[PDB]
Amino acid sequence: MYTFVVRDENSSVYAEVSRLLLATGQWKRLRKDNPRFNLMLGERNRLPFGRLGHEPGLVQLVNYYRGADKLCRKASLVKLIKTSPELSECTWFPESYVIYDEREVFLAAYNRRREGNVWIAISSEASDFIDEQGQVHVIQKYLEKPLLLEPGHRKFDIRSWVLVDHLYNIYLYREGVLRTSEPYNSANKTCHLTNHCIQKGRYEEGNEMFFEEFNQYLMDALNTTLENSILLQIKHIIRSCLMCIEPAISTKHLHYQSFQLFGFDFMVDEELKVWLIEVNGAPACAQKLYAELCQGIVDVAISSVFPLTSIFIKLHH
Amino acid sequence: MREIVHIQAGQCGNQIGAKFWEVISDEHGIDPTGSYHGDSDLQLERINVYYNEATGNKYVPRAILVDLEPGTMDSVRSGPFGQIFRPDNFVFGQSGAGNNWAKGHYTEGAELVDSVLDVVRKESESCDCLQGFQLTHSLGGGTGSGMGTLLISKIREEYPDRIMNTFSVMPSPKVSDTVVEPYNATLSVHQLVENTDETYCIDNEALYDICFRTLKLTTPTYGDLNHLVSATMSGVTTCLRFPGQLNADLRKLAVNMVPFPRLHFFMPGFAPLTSQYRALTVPELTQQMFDSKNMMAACDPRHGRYLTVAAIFRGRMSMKEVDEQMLNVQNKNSSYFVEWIPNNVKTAVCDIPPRGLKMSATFIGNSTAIQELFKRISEQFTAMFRRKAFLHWYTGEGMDEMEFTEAESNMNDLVSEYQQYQDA
Amino acid sequence: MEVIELNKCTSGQSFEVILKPPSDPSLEEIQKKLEAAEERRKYQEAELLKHLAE
Amino acid sequence: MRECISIHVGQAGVQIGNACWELYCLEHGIQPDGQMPSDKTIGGGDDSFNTFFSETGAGKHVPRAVFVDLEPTVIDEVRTGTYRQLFHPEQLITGKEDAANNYARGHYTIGKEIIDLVLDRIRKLADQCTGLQGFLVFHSFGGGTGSGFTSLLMERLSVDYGKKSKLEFSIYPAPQVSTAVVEPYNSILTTHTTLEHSDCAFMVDNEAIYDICRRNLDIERPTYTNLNRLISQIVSSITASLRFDGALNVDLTEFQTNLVPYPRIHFPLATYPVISAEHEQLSVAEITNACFEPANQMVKCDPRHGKYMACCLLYRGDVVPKDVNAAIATIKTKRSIQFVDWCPTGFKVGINYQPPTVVPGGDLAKVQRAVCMLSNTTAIAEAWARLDHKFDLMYAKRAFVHWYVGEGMEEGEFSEAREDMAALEKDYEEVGV
Ligand SMILES: COc1cc([C@@H]2c3cc4c(cc3[C@@H](Sc3ncccn3)[C@H]3COC(=O)[C@H]23)OCO4)cc(OC)c1OC
Ligand SMILES: Nc1nc2c(ncn2[C@@H]2O[C@H](COP(=O)(O)OP(=O)(O)OP(=O)(O)O)[C@@H](O)[C@H]2O)c(=O)[nH]1
Ligand SMILES: Nc1ncnc2c1ncn2[C@@H]1O[C@H](COP(=O)(O)OP(=O)(O)CP(=O)(O)O)[C@@H](O)[C@H]1O
Ligand SMILES: Nc1nc2c(ncn2[C@@H]2O[C@H](COP(=O)(O)OP(=O)(O)O)[C@@H](O)[C@H]2O)c(=O)[nH]1
Ligand SMILES: [Mg+2]
Ligand SMILES: [Mg+2]
Repeated sequence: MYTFVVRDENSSVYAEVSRLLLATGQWKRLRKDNPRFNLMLGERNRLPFGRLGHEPGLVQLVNYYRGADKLCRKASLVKLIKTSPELSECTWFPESYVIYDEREVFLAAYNRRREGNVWIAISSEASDFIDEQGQVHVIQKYLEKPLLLEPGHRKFDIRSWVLVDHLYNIYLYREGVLRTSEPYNSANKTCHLTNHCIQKGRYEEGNEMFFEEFNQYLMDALNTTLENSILLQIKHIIRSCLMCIEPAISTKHLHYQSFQLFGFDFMVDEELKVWLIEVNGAPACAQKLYAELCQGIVDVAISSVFPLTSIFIKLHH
Repeated sequence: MREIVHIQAGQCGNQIGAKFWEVISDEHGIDPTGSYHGDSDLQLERINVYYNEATGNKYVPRAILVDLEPGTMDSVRSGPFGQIFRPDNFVFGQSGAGNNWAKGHYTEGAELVDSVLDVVRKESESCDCLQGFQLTHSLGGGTGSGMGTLLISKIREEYPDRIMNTFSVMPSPKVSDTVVEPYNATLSVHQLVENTDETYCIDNEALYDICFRTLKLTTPTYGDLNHLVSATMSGVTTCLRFPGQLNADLRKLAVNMVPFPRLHFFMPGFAPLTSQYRALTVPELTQQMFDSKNMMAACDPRHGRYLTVAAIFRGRMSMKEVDEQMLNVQNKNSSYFVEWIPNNVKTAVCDIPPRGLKMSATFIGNSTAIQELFKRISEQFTAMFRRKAFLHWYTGEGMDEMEFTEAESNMNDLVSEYQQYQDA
Repeated sequence: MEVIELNKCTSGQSFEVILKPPSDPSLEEIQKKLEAAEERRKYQEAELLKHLAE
Repeated sequence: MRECISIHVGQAGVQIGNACWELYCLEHGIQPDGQMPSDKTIGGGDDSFNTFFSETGAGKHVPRAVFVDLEPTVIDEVRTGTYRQLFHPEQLITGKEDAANNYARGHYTIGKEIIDLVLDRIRKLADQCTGLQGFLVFHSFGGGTGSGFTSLLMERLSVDYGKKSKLEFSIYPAPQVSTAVVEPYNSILTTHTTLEHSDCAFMVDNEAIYDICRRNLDIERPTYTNLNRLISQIVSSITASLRFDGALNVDLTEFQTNLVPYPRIHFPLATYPVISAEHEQLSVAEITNACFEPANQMVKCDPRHGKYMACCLLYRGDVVPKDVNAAIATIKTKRSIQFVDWCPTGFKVGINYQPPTVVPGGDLAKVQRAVCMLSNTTAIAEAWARLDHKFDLMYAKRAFVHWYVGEGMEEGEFSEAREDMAALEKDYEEVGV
């Protein structure tokens, strides 16, 4: 019998994970703030990592890697890619500048692009909407030439779910999701945002396309496959981002152990080239997928430390 | 601090005290004459705690025997290890106390108490550093109950900075001698709440049950109960009598077991319950020890929450197994341990086992379930008091119903406090 | 890079390797506090002994 | 010369001191009798070893130390132990009653009754000193004597020896390796009262020691001895500089200068090979990298998630500057050693060539070289957090508080102390992120 605690009541994912842990008859939820737990499904904010790994005779596992924020906050991601030798200055991340600072450079660039240049924080004249707003932000090259789902002239984004267990094995869930946009207009402005939120169901149920239909669409309209045209680059980008920060978040020799489920967000342009948009640390899931993914989280991330065809692609050992 | 001073008051008190001196005199290699005859040095390293060294090796239990009737103490002088006791230290009246709290506390006991305190001074003054006192008594009769608590007060007046410790036998209808027992108990619980630092609650009910429905003894005698008692007393006094990691004192125990001044009423448990050629396994000892069927109170710990716990493991075993099993009991049933006292279960190991046993485990709990014991008594008390029954025996000794009323209230309060912390 | 301040000795070496440049009370008072605790202890003892005498 | 008086308060300290001094004697070649065949300067010598050991006409080298506990036992062992002849009666001072794991009892009640006596004995030692650098104080955080008397002594030492420096070697409470239930309280209290009387404190978490003793030395249930021996080694490493020829940390003052940025941020994290005798020799690189393995630390923390403000490397054995530097580079590239923006990122290195000694029959293997790293990471604050949190759990219900109020203390001290710890945690959070 293993004991666990729950400290993010909003996590749909780990709500489900706790439900199945209970449903196995060998796990028992304790009250939050009980120290003597095997597994923590902690909070997204100010998680007390400094307190794991000191319960005598208790192996302790937590569902968040400490330090990954550097990849899951926008400005932090830009700083990370730019100043990492493993990530050059790369070809899969849209040109980016952080401003509150890297103001000048931004302008410099704009100029070089205003000599015959759309950006996002979406406009084309350097104007800012940041100073008349809130926090730190980042000016990013807007992808003006996206690959459009043509029986609708639509925008989309791909979302992939990536699990990192305690051994820093990187697994890609075989099922990703396409969040699909009203047609596109290179002049004006909701469609441009593929966010379901904004979106709210014509072509796709809840403006969501799964991988089978995307594969048939590329096969039938473009004579390629999802794997060849896009998934080789998704797996490359994931491996790069994650193997990059490994020396700084690995719990290999730590007094406690970490796993974590990430949601990578990619855009494809019309040359079938994948670009990293954002890494999300506390992702949701496609509802049809909630069942499968959560079980895999118990299969490869929890019961691997607490013992009781594969839905994951091993990107890492 | 070092030396303990031991006091036996009343029938039950002198019976369990005499057994305790037999048991630990055996453990320490002291024959009935006071001569050491044991192998290990471990037996004599802390013998100063319970024995005063005298003349040719002779060791004398630092014990004071007290009663208002000469019977049980004659019985003691006569029996096994009967003459290990300093003959001066027998202090006894002739009247008796008639299972009457008022008599032991206010009238007959008051005559005898000064001669007791005399012997107490003589022993305390011959000590390098007196830790405090340990008293054995029942709460249901008259001498032990009332005179014992009176002594507790007297001694505290004279040694307010020392530790008061009692093994107090709680009465139960299952094993009763008189109907007034609830009164007597409620009166001394009152005193104990105020004037002891640690009272081990030995409930006759549990000893009965464990004799009947576990040792499977259909007709238990007071000796059957008292062997459970002497086993427990050896157990919980071990780390005070033997060298080791946690050299224990009475104060540190108190400091480590009593989060709040009044809640100082402990539940002892013991494994293996005897009455044994196969030694058990650490896992066994451990789980037996934490089960209710091994508690010497009557309360089920699964009904409340452990505030503090101390376990002692005696014999030759793996400390690795001991730590694993202890953390397994907690981590598994982490619901029954309060979260506002971190790391509240401590464990000690001593190599010397009790007699007859090769491996053994004793356990001391400040658990909120003790409220059950107190509640039981409160009820019994009320029943009678509500109709002012059998009160004449006490009123005719100068007492007033108000005293009783106060006592009841106090015990009721105790229960409340305990509950308060069960919901925290 | 920069290795500086190398002291060599028959029993040791010592040195500094830089990698990147930057960017009371009173006996009295105490005694007092101590004596205040002492007297506080005494008050409670008094209360006790009084209660005990009652 | 520049002598260092060492005071050992409480069981932990006394017992640890025993170990340390034994090692010391083995390391310097002093025999239990006090004789050091090597000393050709009989009855004297301004040599380095004399910073810790004085000398008699008969050629006895005596530890400049004071062992103090409020209970006869333990010190009594010393008094009747293998090295008993080394020490002098007055140096060992015992009381009659412990502090029942209560700071109050030790700091106030029982302390006031012995403080002056101890202080006197120290003076005796100070008078035999021509240039006292200061004091090295070894104690527990959870014990009553170890917390209370220590705190008092500190205050007083800061009064009777003001300009002298005081360094600490403290034992952080770990649930395992025994622990009262109130150690958290006692710990915070003593820290509050000592914070400004100590210039550098080396905290050692028994949890960490235990683990190492279990893992790297395969001991199922480590004993205080097992642990203390390891600890002593580490202490030696830190204390060698003052007992041997060298140029790093040869004065108690240096420690602060090189490790303590602001007065309160004065708790360096220490990391030390720990092998069983059963033979793969390790390399400067290898050992230096371990200095960055979190499992080899005396306090369990994740430095990576925290920033550095100072780092000294103290090697012992066959080690040459080059190898060191090389290693550093490599490590720099591989591991993450982020510093605060206002600190230089260099590593201050020292080497005593005198190779490490082992206690015969001990569990540590004799080794050809070793390193003790000393860093200032904001990460050490984690160990404060843990303590603070436990303290809070108990204090919110006032659990056990009566035991302290009954000894003279006021609930306020608790709060004042806690707040001080709250302040400390912030200071760290600042210098850090
Ligand atoms: C003879 O009775 C015993 C008494 C005790 C108590 C006690 C009770 C507790 C507790 C801890 C302690 C520790 S304190 C300590 N201080 C510094 C370092 C390590 N430890 C003991 C030391 O000396 C004692 O008297 C204490 O956590 C909750 O309840 C323990 C025993 O075994 C476990 C006993 O044997 C059954
Ligand atoms: N590492 C190590 N820790 C010890 C040793 N002795 C005690 N401890 C630890 O010290 C803490 C208790 O402090 P002690 O030094 O034993 O107590 P003390 O200062 O004598 O205080 P009192 O006995 O209450 O007067 C506990 O956390 C134990 O883990 C030791 O020899 N080595
Ligand atoms: N450089 C760029 N070029 C084109 N579109 C971009 C873009 N950066 C962001 N977007 C668009 O912005 C939308 C919102 O995603 P974005 O990453 O900017 O905020 P977000 O945090 O809400 C994503 P999520 O909800 O998945 O975490 C994406 O669906 C994408 O269509
Ligand atoms: N366990 C145990 N309980 C006893 C013994 N003798 C009496 N009792 C219980 O103690 C109470 C009677 O008190 P007793 O000791 O005879 O009276 P006293 O001489 O006036 O103090 C009743 O609750 C009895 O059940 C005994 O030897 N062992
Ligand atoms: Mg009777
Ligand atoms: Mg002690």
